[PDB]
Amino acid sequence: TKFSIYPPIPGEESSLRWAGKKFEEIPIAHIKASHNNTQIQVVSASNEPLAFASCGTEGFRNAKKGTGIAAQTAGIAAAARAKQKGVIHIRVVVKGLGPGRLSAMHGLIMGGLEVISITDNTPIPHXGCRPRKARKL
Amino acid sequence: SNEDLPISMENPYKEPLKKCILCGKHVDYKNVQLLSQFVSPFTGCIYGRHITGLCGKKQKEITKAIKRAQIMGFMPVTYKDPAYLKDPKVCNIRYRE
Amino acid sequence: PRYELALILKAMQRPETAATLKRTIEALMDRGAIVRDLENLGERALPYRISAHSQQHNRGGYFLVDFYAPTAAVESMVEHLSRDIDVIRGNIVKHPLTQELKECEGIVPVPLAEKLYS
Amino acid sequence: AKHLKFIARTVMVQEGNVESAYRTLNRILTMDGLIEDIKHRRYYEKPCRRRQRESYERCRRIYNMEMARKINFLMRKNRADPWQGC
Amino acid sequence: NVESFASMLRHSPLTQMGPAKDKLVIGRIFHIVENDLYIDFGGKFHCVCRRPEVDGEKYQKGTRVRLRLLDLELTSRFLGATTDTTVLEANAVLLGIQES
Amino acid sequence: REVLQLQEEVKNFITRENLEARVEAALDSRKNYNWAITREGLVVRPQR
Ligand code: FES
Repeated sequence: TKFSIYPPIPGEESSLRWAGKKFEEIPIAHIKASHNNTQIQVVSASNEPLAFASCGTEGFRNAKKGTGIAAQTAGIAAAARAKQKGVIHIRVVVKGLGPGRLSAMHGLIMGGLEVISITDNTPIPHXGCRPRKARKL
Repeated sequence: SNEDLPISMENPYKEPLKKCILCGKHVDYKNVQLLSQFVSPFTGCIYGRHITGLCGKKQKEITKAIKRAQIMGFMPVTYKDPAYLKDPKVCNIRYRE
Repeated sequence: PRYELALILKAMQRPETAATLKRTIEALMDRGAIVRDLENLGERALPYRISAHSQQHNRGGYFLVDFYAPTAAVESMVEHLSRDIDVIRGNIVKHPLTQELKECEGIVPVPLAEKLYS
Repeated sequence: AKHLKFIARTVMVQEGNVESAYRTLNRILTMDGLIEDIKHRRYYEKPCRRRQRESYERCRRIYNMEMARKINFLMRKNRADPWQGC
Repeated sequence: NVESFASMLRHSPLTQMGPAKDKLVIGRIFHIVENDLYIDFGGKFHCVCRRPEVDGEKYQKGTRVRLRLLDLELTSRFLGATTDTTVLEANAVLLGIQES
Repeated sequence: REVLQLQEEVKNFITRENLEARVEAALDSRKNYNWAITREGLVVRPQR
């Protein structure tokens, strides 16, 4: 069968499986890529937390937290604590356009996890709160 | 005077005006299958007329129909309903790989 | 005028759904409406989660009621539906079949000069 | 928040190629205008400024589309010289 | 009994053809530049067609060919112009060679 | 002509007497407003 980039829809009968688990059962790696920090949490399909790592918890401080290599290190740390709990395949949900948006996913792979999907959940208000005024630089 | 002189009349070879795919059809907010053909599969964003090929009148009806259907409980806002992903692709937009 | 009531009902068994429709159609008649037809669009998953009357809903029964009523009945009916606990979401619109579609010859081109001038 | 998850803005990875999956997602969000929308939303753009930029963006597209049409039309004669020496 | 111009024009093949779009016409190659064939088909302007890949050597000066016409004169008016820009050539698609 | 057409339709209009029968007659049926359009302007009715 040809490859579909569209995820399997829950309730339909798909043939795709990962270690005998359906798409709806794969744990989720939630990456919050901010401009000055990156936070990574791996949770189960039932919303059970399994591992958490951020650049701040990995000994990065101030502007060093807002780097790709800092997020990559946080991903490796979250992968290690998650792999101990039985995680191999993860669904990645990244919100934000920070520097650790892509690098945080690299660290998850180097840590022994297999990414089966990528989801963006960057909050976009449909009209929402007034942002801060423009900067004069 | 002269029989061979040109005669005044309307262009007999004139071709009909172009029509959008929905010209002459009623656009109902309950017809979510039709409306879903004009929104992004991944983001639910309504396509501009340069992608849908619709005229101003039908582009407006589709937009108003989508907005009505969304908030009345007939259509999702943030994504195209997956049931309608295999419908005819009438939009000039290429996405995947 | 002629109106169309788009009615989403709480997912219930056949007996309670019929009682809700009867109770809803009788409310229309009590306000002077002449009910023309009742159409079942089927039970389906909602496009998103809807909270109504201290409950969360993921499925609903979609119904249509075509009816004529005085202009003052719409305001009273909208208020009636807001208090019925078995109604998830109800909207009253002017019936689409009343609006007659005007004929279109086609797509007349727009002069480019007007675009930048405008 | 009330919609189903893992449908919107979701791309599946093929053969472990996460870089190509990320590029496809970034292309999707770019084409739909989400990336530019997120960026413009970091600081409040004032209505007089938003209208001015939208007017500039719409007029630049027309001029670029019209200048492309002219170049395409006037490139038909780019063939070799048929009357060389005259 | 001298024929008038109005009479010549009414009964001319070019007048009788009507619109030129999607009309099959017979052309004659009069000038060739590498793989560019210059073909006159009875109109004001010639058309320029690239030598077909198959039987390219059969197309020589004087060879009569079949064309599908698109426009007798390629012209367009561009923004900010008072007149039309013309490239002084017709638009036609070369189908093949005419044989008896 | 519009009054005649309207006079026949009123025979099928819902009433307090026939309300229960029409309510049940609707729960058994299904009305589908869904259809799709093609690049050629042709309607593609649903597979039901
Ligand atoms: S072209 Fe006629 S309604 Fe769109």
